[PDB]
Amino acid sequence: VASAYQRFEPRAYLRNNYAPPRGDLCNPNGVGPWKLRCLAQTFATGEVSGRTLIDIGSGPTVYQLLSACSHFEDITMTDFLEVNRQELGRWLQEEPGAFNWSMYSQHACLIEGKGECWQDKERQLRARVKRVLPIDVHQPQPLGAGSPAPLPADALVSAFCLEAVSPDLASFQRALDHITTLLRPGGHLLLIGALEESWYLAGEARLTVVPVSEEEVREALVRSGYKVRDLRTYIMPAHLQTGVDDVKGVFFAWAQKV
Ligand SMILES: Nc1ncnc2c1ncn2[C@@H]1O[C@H](CSCC[C@H](N)C(=O)O)[C@@H](O)[C@H]1O
Ligand SMILES: N[C@H]1CCc2ccccc2[C@H]1O
Repeated sequence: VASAYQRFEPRAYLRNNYAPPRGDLCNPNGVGPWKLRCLAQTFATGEVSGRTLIDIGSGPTVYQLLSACSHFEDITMTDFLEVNRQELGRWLQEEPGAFNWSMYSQHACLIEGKGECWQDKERQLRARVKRVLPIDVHQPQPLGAGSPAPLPADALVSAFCLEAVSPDLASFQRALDHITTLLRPGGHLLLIGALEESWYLAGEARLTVVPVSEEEVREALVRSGYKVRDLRTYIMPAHLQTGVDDVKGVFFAWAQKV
Protein backbone atom coordinates (compact mmCIF):
# COMPACT_ATOMS: atom_id res chain seq x y z
CA VAL A 1 0.00 0.00 0.00
CA ALA A 2 2.49 2.62 1.23
CA SER A 3 4.38 1.78 -1.96
CA ALA A 4 1.35 2.23 -4.21
CA TYR A 5 0.45 5.64 -2.79
CA GLN A 6 3.85 6.89 -3.90
CA ARG A 7 2.36 7.47 -7.34
CA PHE A 8 -0.81 9.06 -5.94
CA GLU A 9 -1.58 12.21 -7.97
CA PRO A 10 -3.75 14.68 -5.99
CA ARG A 11 -4.84 16.62 -9.07
CA ALA A 12 -6.03 13.45 -10.81
CA TYR A 13 -7.73 12.30 -7.60
CA LEU A 14 -9.61 15.58 -7.15
CA ARG A 15 -10.60 15.49 -10.82
CA ASN A 16 -11.82 11.89 -10.57
CA ASN A 17 -14.01 12.35 -7.52
CA TYR A 18 -14.72 16.03 -7.02
CA ALA A 19 -15.14 17.37 -10.54
CA PRO A 20 -18.15 16.69 -12.79
CA PRO A 21 -20.05 14.38 -12.90
CA ARG A 22 -19.52 13.44 -9.24
CA GLY A 23 -18.43 17.01 -8.65
CA ASP A 24 -21.62 18.39 -10.18
CA LEU A 25 -23.64 19.17 -7.06
CA CYS A 26 -26.71 20.46 -8.90
CA ASN A 27 -28.40 17.05 -8.85
CA PRO A 28 -29.62 16.31 -5.30
CA ASN A 29 -29.34 12.59 -6.04
CA GLY A 30 -25.56 12.67 -6.37
CA VAL A 31 -22.91 11.31 -4.02
CA GLY A 32 -21.63 14.78 -3.16
CA PRO A 33 -24.94 16.24 -1.96
CA TRP A 34 -25.47 13.00 -0.03
CA LYS A 35 -22.17 13.17 1.82
CA LEU A 36 -22.63 16.88 2.65
CA ARG A 37 -26.18 16.18 3.80
CA CYS A 38 -25.05 13.38 6.15
CA LEU A 39 -22.35 15.59 7.67
CA ALA A 40 -24.69 18.59 7.95
CA GLN A 41 -27.56 16.71 9.59
CA THR A 42 -25.27 15.11 12.16
CA PHE A 43 -23.70 18.34 13.38
CA ALA A 44 -27.11 20.03 13.24
CA THR A 45 -28.24 17.76 16.09
CA GLY A 46 -25.87 19.69 18.32
CA GLU A 47 -24.76 16.40 19.90
CA VAL A 48 -21.29 16.51 18.34
CA SER A 49 -19.35 19.38 19.88
CA GLY A 50 -16.14 20.31 21.67
CA ARG A 51 -12.92 22.26 21.16
CA THR A 52 -10.62 20.08 19.04
CA LEU A 53 -11.21 17.92 15.97
CA ILE A 54 -8.92 15.69 13.93
CA ASP A 55 -9.54 14.74 10.31
CA ILE A 56 -7.89 11.38 9.58
CA GLY A 57 -6.49 10.94 6.08
CA SER A 58 -7.66 14.27 4.68
CA GLY A 59 -5.84 13.78 1.42
CA PRO A 60 -6.24 16.88 -0.76
CA THR A 61 -9.88 17.56 0.17
CA VAL A 62 -11.74 19.82 2.61
CA TYR A 63 -15.43 19.10 1.87
CA GLN A 64 -15.56 16.70 4.80
CA LEU A 65 -15.03 19.62 7.21
CA LEU A 66 -17.43 22.27 5.82
CA SER A 67 -20.24 21.68 8.34
CA ALA A 68 -17.84 20.58 11.07
CA CYS A 69 -15.75 23.75 11.23
CA SER A 70 -18.51 25.71 12.99
CA HIS A 71 -18.48 23.33 15.98
CA PHE A 72 -14.76 23.07 16.69
CA GLU A 73 -12.29 25.94 17.08
CA ASP A 74 -9.18 23.76 16.81
CA ILE A 75 -9.09 21.57 13.71
CA THR A 76 -6.24 19.26 12.72
CA MET A 77 -6.02 17.98 9.16
CA THR A 78 -3.75 15.06 8.32
CA ASP A 79 -2.36 12.76 5.64
CA PHE A 80 0.30 10.22 4.74
CA LEU A 81 1.56 11.98 1.63
CA GLU A 82 3.54 15.21 1.54
CA VAL A 83 2.02 16.04 -1.87
CA ASN A 84 -1.45 16.01 -0.33
CA ARG A 85 -0.49 18.11 2.69
CA GLN A 86 0.95 20.51 0.10
CA GLU A 87 -2.27 20.63 -1.93
CA LEU A 88 -4.18 21.29 1.30
CA GLY A 89 -1.82 24.12 2.15
CA ARG A 90 -2.46 25.75 -1.21
CA TRP A 91 -6.16 25.97 -0.40
CA LEU A 92 -5.73 26.97 3.24
CA GLN A 93 -3.34 29.75 2.20
CA GLU A 94 -5.34 30.68 -0.90
CA GLU A 95 -2.15 30.23 -2.92
CA PRO A 96 -1.91 29.92 -6.72
CA GLY A 97 -3.49 26.82 -8.22
CA ALA A 98 -5.52 25.85 -5.16
CA PHE A 99 -8.40 23.52 -5.98
CA ASN A 100 -11.79 25.23 -6.20
CA TRP A 101 -14.08 23.93 -3.42
CA SER A 102 -16.57 26.76 -3.82
CA MET A 103 -19.40 24.56 -5.18
CA TYR A 104 -19.16 22.31 -2.11
CA SER A 105 -18.94 25.32 0.24
CA GLN A 106 -22.03 26.82 -1.41
CA HIS A 107 -24.00 23.59 -1.11
CA ALA A 108 -22.99 23.03 2.50
CA CYS A 109 -24.35 26.53 3.19
CA LEU A 110 -27.47 25.66 1.21
CA ILE A 111 -27.95 22.39 3.11
CA GLU A 112 -27.25 23.93 6.51
CA GLY A 113 -29.94 26.53 5.84
CA LYS A 114 -28.51 29.27 8.05
CA GLY A 115 -28.29 31.71 5.14
CA GLU A 116 -24.50 31.86 5.45
CA CYS A 117 -22.52 33.00 2.41
CA TRP A 118 -19.96 30.47 1.19
CA GLN A 119 -17.03 32.88 1.61
CA ASP A 120 -17.74 33.15 5.33
CA LYS A 121 -17.90 29.36 5.56
CA GLU A 122 -14.53 28.94 3.81
CA ARG A 123 -13.11 31.75 5.96
CA GLN A 124 -14.09 29.95 9.15
CA LEU A 125 -12.64 26.67 7.89
CA ARG A 126 -9.30 28.22 6.96
CA ALA A 127 -9.19 30.00 10.33
CA ARG A 128 -9.96 26.97 12.49
CA VAL A 129 -7.53 24.66 10.69
CA LYS A 130 -4.47 25.12 12.86
CA ARG A 131 -2.25 22.43 11.37
CA VAL A 132 -1.84 19.81 8.64
CA LEU A 133 0.07 16.85 10.05
CA PRO A 134 1.58 13.69 8.57
CA ILE A 135 -0.08 10.49 9.72
CA ASP A 136 -0.01 6.71 9.43
CA VAL A 137 -3.06 4.81 10.64
CA HIS A 138 -1.04 1.59 10.66
CA GLN A 139 1.16 2.77 13.55
CA PRO A 140 -0.25 2.19 17.07
CA GLN A 141 0.19 5.96 17.46
CA PRO A 142 -0.90 7.45 14.07
CA LEU A 143 0.45 10.94 14.80
CA GLY A 144 3.50 9.62 16.58
CA ALA A 145 4.68 10.83 19.97
CA GLY A 146 4.55 14.52 20.81
CA SER A 147 2.51 15.88 17.90
CA PRO A 148 1.19 19.48 17.97
CA ALA A 149 -2.31 18.00 17.79
CA PRO A 150 -4.27 18.33 21.07
CA LEU A 151 -5.06 14.88 22.44
CA PRO A 152 -7.33 13.26 23.11
CA ALA A 153 -9.40 14.93 20.40
CA ASP A 154 -13.06 15.81 20.96
CA ALA A 155 -14.09 14.51 17.56
CA LEU A 156 -12.70 12.56 14.64
CA VAL A 157 -13.64 12.76 10.98
CA SER A 158 -12.32 10.42 8.31
CA ALA A 159 -13.45 9.89 4.75
CA PHE A 160 -12.24 7.21 2.35
CA CYS A 161 -9.09 6.43 4.27
CA LEU A 162 -9.13 3.24 6.30
CA GLU A 163 -10.62 0.91 3.69
CA ALA A 164 -8.39 2.54 1.08
CA VAL A 165 -5.19 1.77 2.99
CA SER A 166 -5.85 -1.68 4.48
CA PRO A 167 -5.34 -4.92 2.47
CA ASP A 168 -8.20 -6.69 4.26
CA LEU A 169 -10.74 -6.52 7.07
CA ALA A 170 -8.20 -7.33 9.80
CA SER A 171 -5.91 -4.46 8.81
CA PHE A 172 -9.05 -2.30 8.64
CA GLN A 173 -9.92 -3.18 12.25
CA ARG A 174 -6.45 -2.46 13.62
CA ALA A 175 -6.21 0.87 11.80
CA LEU A 176 -9.57 1.72 13.35
CA ASP A 177 -8.27 0.89 16.84
CA HIS A 178 -5.16 2.93 16.07
CA ILE A 179 -7.05 6.15 15.32
CA THR A 180 -9.61 5.52 18.06
CA THR A 181 -6.82 5.97 20.61
CA LEU A 182 -6.88 9.61 19.44
CA LEU A 183 -10.54 9.95 20.36
CA ARG A 184 -11.48 11.12 23.84
CA PRO A 185 -13.86 8.81 25.74
CA GLY A 186 -17.43 9.80 24.93
CA GLY A 187 -16.10 11.43 21.78
CA HIS A 188 -17.59 11.20 18.30
CA LEU A 189 -16.39 9.66 15.05
CA LEU A 190 -17.89 10.58 11.67
CA LEU A 191 -16.67 7.94 9.23
CA ILE A 192 -17.40 7.96 5.49
CA GLY A 193 -16.13 5.25 3.15
CA ALA A 194 -16.54 3.11 0.05
CA LEU A 195 -18.78 0.04 0.15
CA GLU A 196 -17.80 -3.11 -1.73
CA GLU A 197 -15.03 -1.33 -3.67
CA SER A 198 -11.69 -2.93 -4.55
CA TRP A 199 -9.70 -0.32 -6.45
CA TYR A 200 -9.72 3.31 -7.53
CA LEU A 201 -7.32 5.37 -9.64
CA ALA A 202 -5.36 8.50 -8.79
CA GLY A 203 -3.29 9.30 -11.86
CA GLU A 204 -0.52 6.77 -12.44
CA ALA A 205 -1.47 5.20 -9.09
CA ARG A 206 -3.79 2.19 -8.88
CA LEU A 207 -4.97 1.70 -5.30
CA THR A 208 -6.29 -1.49 -3.78
CA VAL A 209 -9.33 -1.25 -1.54
CA VAL A 210 -10.74 -3.73 0.94
CA PRO A 211 -14.34 -4.52 -0.10
CA VAL A 212 -16.44 -3.90 3.00
CA SER A 213 -20.15 -4.13 3.70
CA GLU A 214 -22.44 -2.14 6.00
CA GLU A 215 -22.50 -5.00 8.54
CA GLU A 216 -18.73 -5.37 8.43
CA VAL A 217 -18.42 -1.64 9.13
CA ARG A 218 -20.92 -1.76 11.99
CA GLU A 219 -19.24 -4.78 13.59
CA ALA A 220 -15.78 -3.21 13.26
CA LEU A 221 -17.02 -0.02 14.93
CA VAL A 222 -18.55 -1.99 17.81
CA ARG A 223 -15.38 -4.07 18.20
CA SER A 224 -13.45 -0.83 18.56
CA GLY A 225 -15.74 0.10 21.43
CA TYR A 226 -18.08 2.49 19.64
CA LYS A 227 -21.80 2.96 20.04
CA VAL A 228 -23.22 3.21 16.52
CA ARG A 229 -25.50 6.24 16.59
CA ASP A 230 -26.16 6.27 12.83
CA LEU A 231 -25.06 4.26 9.77
CA ARG A 232 -26.31 5.07 6.25
CA THR A 233 -25.78 3.67 2.80
CA TYR A 234 -25.78 5.44 -0.55
CA ILE A 235 -26.00 3.28 -3.66
CA MET A 236 -23.80 4.54 -6.47
CA PRO A 237 -26.07 5.40 -9.44
CA ALA A 238 -25.01 4.27 -12.92
CA HIS A 239 -24.36 7.87 -14.01
CA LEU A 240 -21.71 8.25 -11.31
CA GLN A 241 -19.99 4.97 -12.23
CA THR A 242 -17.23 6.33 -14.45
CA GLY A 243 -14.22 4.00 -14.64
CA VAL A 244 -12.05 5.63 -11.96
CA ASP A 245 -13.07 2.83 -9.62
CA ASP A 246 -15.60 0.07 -9.01
CA VAL A 247 -17.29 1.46 -5.90
CA LYS A 248 -20.78 0.02 -5.36
CA GLY A 249 -21.94 2.28 -2.56
CA VAL A 250 -20.88 4.76 0.11
CA PHE A 251 -21.40 4.53 3.84
CA PHE A 252 -21.74 7.15 6.54
CA ALA A 253 -21.30 6.28 10.19
CA TRP A 254 -21.74 8.42 13.30
CA ALA A 255 -20.24 6.50 16.19
CA GLN A 256 -19.69 7.52 19.80
CA LYS A 257 -16.82 6.12 21.86
CA VAL A 258 -18.17 4.41 24.98
N1 LIG B 1 -1.03 4.59 6.11
C1 LIG B 1 -1.83 5.63 5.90
N2 LIG B 1 -2.33 6.30 6.98
C2 LIG B 1 -3.13 7.37 6.76
N3 LIG B 1 -3.54 7.90 5.58
C3 LIG B 1 -3.02 7.20 4.54
C4 LIG B 1 -2.20 6.10 4.62
N4 LIG B 1 -1.83 5.61 3.38
C5 LIG B 1 -2.43 6.42 2.55
N5 LIG B 1 -3.18 7.44 3.19
C6 LIG B 1 -3.92 8.55 2.59
O1 LIG B 1 -5.30 8.24 2.61
C7 LIG B 1 -5.95 9.03 1.57
C8 LIG B 1 -7.06 8.26 0.88
S1 LIG B 1 -7.99 9.33 -0.27
C9 LIG B 1 -9.14 10.20 0.83
C10 LIG B 1 -9.13 11.72 0.57
C11 LIG B 1 -10.26 12.54 1.25
N6 LIG B 1 -10.24 12.29 2.69
C12 LIG B 1 -11.63 12.27 0.60
O2 LIG B 1 -12.62 12.08 1.33
O3 LIG B 1 -11.72 12.30 -0.64
C13 LIG B 1 -4.85 9.60 0.69
O4 LIG B 1 -4.73 11.00 0.90
C14 LIG B 1 -3.61 8.81 1.13
O5 LIG B 1 -2.38 9.49 0.99
N1 LIG C 1 -11.51 5.63 -2.61
C1 LIG C 1 -12.59 6.62 -2.62
C2 LIG C 1 -12.10 7.93 -3.22
C3 LIG C 1 -13.18 9.01 -3.09
C4 LIG C 1 -14.56 8.51 -3.52
C5 LIG C 1 -15.56 9.44 -3.75
C6 LIG C 1 -16.85 9.03 -4.10
C7 LIG C 1 -17.13 7.68 -4.22
C8 LIG C 1 -16.13 6.74 -3.99
C9 LIG C 1 -14.84 7.15 -3.65
C10 LIG C 1 -13.77 6.07 -3.44
O1 LIG C 1 -13.29 5.64 -4.72
